Amino acid sequence: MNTPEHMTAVVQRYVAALNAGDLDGIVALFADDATVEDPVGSEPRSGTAAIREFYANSLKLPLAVELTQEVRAVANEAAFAFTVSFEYQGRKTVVAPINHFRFNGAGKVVSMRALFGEKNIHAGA
Amino acid sequence: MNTPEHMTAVVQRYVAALNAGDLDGIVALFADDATVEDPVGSEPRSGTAAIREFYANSLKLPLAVELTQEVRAVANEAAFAFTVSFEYQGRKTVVAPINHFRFNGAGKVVSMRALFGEKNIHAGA
Ligand SMILES: C[C@]12CCC(=O)C=C1CC[C@@H]1[C@@H]2CC[C@]2(C)C(=O)CC[C@@H]12
Ligand SMILES: C[C@]12CCC(=O)C=C1CC[C@@H]1[C@@H]2CC[C@]2(C)C(=O)CC[C@@H]12
Repeated sequence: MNTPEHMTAVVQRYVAALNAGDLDGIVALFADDATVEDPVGSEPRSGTAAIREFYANSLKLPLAVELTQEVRAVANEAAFAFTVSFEYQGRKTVVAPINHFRFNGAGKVVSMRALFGEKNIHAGA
Repeated sequence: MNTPEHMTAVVQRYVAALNAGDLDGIVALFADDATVEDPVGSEPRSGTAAIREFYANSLKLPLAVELTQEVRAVANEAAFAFTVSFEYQGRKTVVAPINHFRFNGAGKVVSMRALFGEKNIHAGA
């Protein structure tokens, strides 16, 4: 059932739902036993309630999220480059990760990983 | 020993060595028991001689390779977006993958994976 069209649309749904603070929209993309590792290197969060809590915490500030290149999607995986921008105490920050999703054959995301380091966090003083 | 500076420089060495057709330059970046999976979804090539044969075959046409965004590097992994351009029988093709490297603590690449689908291969008739 899964295709590169479908996985690319899921990435686009995900970006829009982070913009909308549509915490439900995001969680419905995931399989019930999916993991989230964000950032790469940190402890994976596992299962629906943990994935929702991760995103709810991610969304306490309004996020402006945009894809900055075409999605790459093949087999049952997709990767994408994008930015997440926010303002706090009058400092604007732009974070530029590359994320990877793996899908199951039902078209749900079974794992996300978000790869970004300190040189990918762009902010003035 | 490994750092995000080092992994970012390794990505830059890799891109330059594909441009130069410096097949040796590329192979020296890899650990002796490293794997290459390009594209994602295909059979991994394993060990020095298999990795060299993969790249030697990749390099029969001159490649023009360029990073198109900053490298993302954290922990012991890096991912990067870039293009590989070539001409054959007067058709120019631009392929736009996202690649991922994992490193060992010696700073060598233990696995590459290259993620690109048919919608990431840009070519006229
Ligand atoms: C979770 C997240 C959005 C969803 C995504 O898919 C990948 C990222 C990584 C960047 C995170 C961001 C959440 C907001 C974060 C935590 C910040 O305030 C600084 C880093 C940025
Ligand atoms: C192996 C490679 C360069 C090294 C890299 O790191 C990732 C890629 C994927 C795109 C490959 C390219 C090799 C040349 C290829 C096979 C073509 O002629 C069309 C697709 C393109």
